[PDB]
Amino acid sequence: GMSNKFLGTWKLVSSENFDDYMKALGVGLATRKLGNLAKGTVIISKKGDIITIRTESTFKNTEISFKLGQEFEETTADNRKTKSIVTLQRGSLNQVQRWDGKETTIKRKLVNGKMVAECKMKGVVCTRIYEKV
Repeated sequence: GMSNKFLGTWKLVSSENFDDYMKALGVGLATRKLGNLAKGTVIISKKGDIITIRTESTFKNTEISFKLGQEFEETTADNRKTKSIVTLQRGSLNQVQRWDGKETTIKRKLVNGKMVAECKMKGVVCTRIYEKV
């Protein structure tokens, strides 16, 4: 199952190439501007076999709840209506979102106490690093 080490509140401490990632996703000018300032907190929790990932910012709060390997509908912060699945692969918590024949992945791994989120769309790679607080 998902390591309990993922559970808790995570503070963004580092972000590379998030703007290009949003642009590759088709995010508009205004949401990019707000997104690059947002510096969100991510809260991962579980109730039974339902995992919840909540992202909080002064701009926008969103959350998803899911069971591993079971596809679910998601309306993303940037208003994509996606089909999403979260899987577990070698201890990495891996999310895929599909919409309009496109796909993006968000991979979350633990690295010396930090949570590292690698987000890929086409050939664009965003890395966001979080510390547990």
